[PDB]
Amino acid sequence: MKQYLELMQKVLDEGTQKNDRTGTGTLSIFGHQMRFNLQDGFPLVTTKRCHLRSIIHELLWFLQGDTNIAYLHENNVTIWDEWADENGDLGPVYGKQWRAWPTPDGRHIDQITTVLNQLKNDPDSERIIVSAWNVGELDKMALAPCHAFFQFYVADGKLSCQLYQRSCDVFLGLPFNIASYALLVHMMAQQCDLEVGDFVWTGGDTHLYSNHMDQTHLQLSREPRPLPKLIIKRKPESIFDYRFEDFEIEGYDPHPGIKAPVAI
Amino acid sequence: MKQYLELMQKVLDEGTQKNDRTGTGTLSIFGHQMRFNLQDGFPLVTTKRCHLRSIIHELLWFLQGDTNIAYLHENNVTIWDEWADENGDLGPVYGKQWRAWPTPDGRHIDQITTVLNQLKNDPDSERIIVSAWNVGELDKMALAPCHAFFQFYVADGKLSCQLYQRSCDVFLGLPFNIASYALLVHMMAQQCDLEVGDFVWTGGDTHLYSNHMDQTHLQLSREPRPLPKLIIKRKPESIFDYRFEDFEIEGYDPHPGIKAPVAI
Repeated sequence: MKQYLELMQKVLDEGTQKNDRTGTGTLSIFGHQMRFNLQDGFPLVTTKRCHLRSIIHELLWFLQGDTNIAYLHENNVTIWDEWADENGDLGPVYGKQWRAWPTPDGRHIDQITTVLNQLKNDPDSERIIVSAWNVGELDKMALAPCHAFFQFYVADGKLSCQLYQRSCDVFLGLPFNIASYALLVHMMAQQCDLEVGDFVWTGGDTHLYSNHMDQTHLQLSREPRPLPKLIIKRKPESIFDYRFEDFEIEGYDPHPGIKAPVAI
Repeated sequence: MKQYLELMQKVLDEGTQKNDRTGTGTLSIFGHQMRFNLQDGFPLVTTKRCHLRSIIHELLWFLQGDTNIAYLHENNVTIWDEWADENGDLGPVYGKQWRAWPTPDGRHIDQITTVLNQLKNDPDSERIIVSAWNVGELDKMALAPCHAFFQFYVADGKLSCQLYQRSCDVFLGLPFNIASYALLVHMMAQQCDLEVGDFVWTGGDTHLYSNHMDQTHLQLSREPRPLPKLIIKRKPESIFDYRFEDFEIEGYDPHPGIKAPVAI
């Protein structure tokens, strides 16, 4: 996608040499923002092939407030395995905060529903926010939220959304995060009878790994293909009743996939 | 400041007509980002006169974890009065979360100190974050955090910081928020023996009030003056030992102030 390749280039161009926690070197820039008009098309990167499958399951999984990888395993989705404990437990990660942020006073707050209420009964609110940064549980999480914070905005029957992503691997993860949230907004909107607006992506520490250079050049040499079109084949009674099959992407003709090993 | 006037213009140019909670109309855009190189100079808007005084006290006040306006009153600072209850109580706002975010398990987390530790013993971290968005206490706050979330970043002995501001009044508040955080980073940095990097400002719902149009045009017609220079006249033993007098701004020659009444 144009915006993506631009980021790629910029980090190549301005990234400074930081080392990641593993010791693997990065090329990082701090602070970036990019907008995607959802009506323009579904932002799935085409300059390299990407697989929605595991993206969809994960989203559905977050929405259930599940933190164990059982559901993912049932569908043979293993992106969380690397982190899970002996029982498939990840700790109070995403799903948990989204749906049951715990209060000191004994409550479990469901921010997803809160948000839905706001969108329906107060679209003009400046606080339609969902946060996964629960300071008290950080220590129990397998990993701290990367996309830790998001806000919705309504204007002219168009729902928009800004995500704050504190840490980013431009090559491996970005693409996936973009599609994931864009998917969320489509569902959200369907459920509120609003048309999709923009998806704004904001990053903190945005980087490329030193061992992803060729693949970067390689990808940087390709030309973006037209964006595909997401189709929701059905309208559930709630945001929690979506099924893997309600989604279907049409018009996606990406260039070949590109593998990027990682260190350990 | 150049970046500021640009924002101003843009909202004039692209803001769509949203109504605020009071019913006062706004011109709003969603999602904006702007960077200020702190070495370039202290970002206090010059195209209109601004008073640091109350900005400094407030910052010092947040750092103490105080939520009552007594300290502010001692110094005749009344920007919080509009919100305070019969006793000067604001609820678990900013100061409280920064210094004593409460856990469900009975702890009070001091994110300011946590952050300082990270900056000193792990500058490469991608999670040097402070959040004031405590979902559980939102309901007890006089108002929900506007600048709800910030992240620090270290690279080449330069500390940088990104603030996520969910809601913004470009005219009245922005200027003040910019100086406030920039001040924070200077102190933070002094305390860590780092040089100041950038201050990145990210907004969600960014707006101008309909009754601030003339003043906007008025301000938009001025030409930015050179940025002043902040001077910290001393180095305390801690981030909590700063005094109102340690600060001094030099070289500030702003154009005349501009008043902007507000509705109720």
